[PDB]
Amino acid sequence: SKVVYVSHDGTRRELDVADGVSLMQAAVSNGIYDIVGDCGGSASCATCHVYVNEAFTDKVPAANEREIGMLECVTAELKPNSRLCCQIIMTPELDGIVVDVPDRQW
Ligand code: FES
Repeated sequence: SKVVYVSHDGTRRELDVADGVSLMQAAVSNGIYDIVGDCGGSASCATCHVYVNEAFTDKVPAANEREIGMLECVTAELKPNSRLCCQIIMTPELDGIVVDVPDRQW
Protein backbone atom coordinates (compact mmCIF):
# COMPACT_ATOMS: atom_id res chain seq x y z
CA SER A 1 0.00 0.00 0.00
CA LYS A 2 1.14 3.61 -0.50
CA VAL A 3 1.88 5.80 2.49
CA VAL A 4 2.61 9.48 2.75
CA TYR A 5 3.06 10.97 6.23
CA VAL A 6 2.63 14.74 6.21
CA SER A 7 4.48 17.23 8.40
CA HIS A 8 3.12 20.26 10.26
CA ASP A 9 3.83 22.57 7.32
CA GLY A 10 2.64 19.92 4.82
CA THR A 11 6.04 18.40 3.92
CA ARG A 12 5.39 14.67 3.74
CA ARG A 13 7.19 11.34 3.31
CA GLU A 14 6.22 8.33 1.25
CA LEU A 15 6.52 4.62 2.13
CA ASP A 16 4.89 1.46 0.86
CA VAL A 17 3.28 -0.20 3.87
CA ALA A 18 1.30 -3.35 3.05
CA ASP A 19 -1.58 -5.12 4.69
CA GLY A 20 -0.40 -5.85 8.21
CA VAL A 21 2.30 -3.19 8.56
CA SER A 22 1.73 -0.24 10.81
CA LEU A 23 2.69 3.12 9.29
CA MET A 24 4.81 3.34 12.37
CA GLN A 25 6.70 0.23 11.31
CA ALA A 26 7.32 1.26 7.68
CA ALA A 27 7.83 4.92 8.76
CA VAL A 28 10.46 3.80 11.28
CA SER A 29 11.89 1.78 8.34
CA ASN A 30 12.18 4.63 5.85
CA GLY A 31 13.53 6.90 8.59
CA ILE A 32 10.18 8.61 9.28
CA TYR A 33 10.04 8.10 13.05
CA ASP A 34 13.78 8.81 13.32
CA ILE A 35 12.94 9.82 16.92
CA VAL A 36 13.09 7.26 19.76
CA GLY A 37 9.42 6.80 20.69
CA ASP A 38 8.76 3.04 20.49
CA CYS A 39 6.64 1.37 23.21
CA GLY A 40 6.83 -2.08 21.56
CA GLY A 41 3.16 -1.81 20.54
CA SER A 42 2.58 -1.43 24.30
CA ALA A 43 0.96 2.00 23.86
CA SER A 44 3.21 3.72 26.42
CA CYS A 45 4.95 6.48 24.43
CA ALA A 46 4.04 9.83 22.81
CA THR A 47 6.62 10.47 20.06
CA CYS A 48 4.50 8.63 17.47
CA HIS A 49 1.82 11.35 17.70
CA VAL A 50 0.26 11.95 14.26
CA TYR A 51 -2.98 12.40 12.36
CA VAL A 52 -4.13 10.01 9.64
CA ASN A 53 -6.05 11.70 6.81
CA GLU A 54 -9.79 11.01 7.29
CA ALA A 55 -9.59 8.67 4.25
CA PHE A 56 -7.30 6.20 6.04
CA THR A 57 -8.45 6.41 9.65
CA ASP A 58 -11.86 4.78 9.12
CA LYS A 59 -10.47 2.52 6.40
CA VAL A 60 -7.48 1.25 8.27
CA PRO A 61 -7.87 -0.31 11.76
CA ALA A 62 -9.77 2.25 13.82
CA ALA A 63 -8.16 1.22 17.08
CA ASN A 64 -10.12 1.85 20.33
CA GLU A 65 -9.62 3.71 23.67
CA ARG A 66 -6.00 2.48 23.72
CA GLU A 67 -5.04 4.50 20.65
CA ILE A 68 -7.34 7.27 21.90
CA GLY A 69 -5.28 7.29 25.12
CA MET A 70 -1.61 7.69 24.08
CA LEU A 71 -3.10 9.89 21.35
CA GLU A 72 -5.18 11.76 23.93
CA CYS A 73 -1.79 12.11 25.65
CA VAL A 74 -0.04 14.01 22.82
CA THR A 75 -0.41 17.78 23.18
CA ALA A 76 -0.96 18.72 19.55
CA GLU A 77 -3.76 19.31 17.02
CA LEU A 78 -5.82 16.34 18.18
CA LYS A 79 -8.46 15.20 15.80
CA PRO A 80 -11.39 12.82 15.46
CA ASN A 81 -9.04 10.56 13.48
CA SER A 82 -5.96 11.35 15.61
CA ARG A 83 -3.61 8.39 15.54
CA LEU A 84 -0.26 6.93 16.49
CA CYS A 85 0.86 5.05 13.35
CA CYS A 86 1.97 2.19 15.70
CA GLN A 87 -1.45 0.59 14.90
CA ILE A 88 -2.61 2.14 11.61
CA ILE A 89 -2.22 -0.93 9.33
CA MET A 90 -1.79 -0.14 5.65
CA THR A 91 -4.10 -2.20 3.42
CA PRO A 92 -4.26 -2.62 -0.30
CA GLU A 93 -7.41 -0.45 -0.36
CA LEU A 94 -5.74 2.32 1.59
CA ASP A 95 -2.87 2.44 -0.84
CA GLY A 96 -2.15 6.19 -0.71
CA ILE A 97 -2.81 7.02 2.96
CA VAL A 98 -2.05 10.59 3.93
CA VAL A 99 -0.79 10.97 7.52
CA ASP A 100 -0.56 14.29 9.31
CA VAL A 101 2.19 15.18 11.72
CA PRO A 102 1.58 17.73 14.48
CA ASP A 103 3.95 20.38 15.86
CA ARG A 104 3.44 19.13 19.43
CA GLN A 105 4.55 15.53 19.11
CA TRP A 106 5.53 14.95 22.76
S1 FES B 1 4.50 3.63 19.18
FE1 FES B 1 4.04 4.00 21.30
S2 FES B 1 1.89 4.49 21.28
FE2 FES B 1 2.63 4.80 19.23
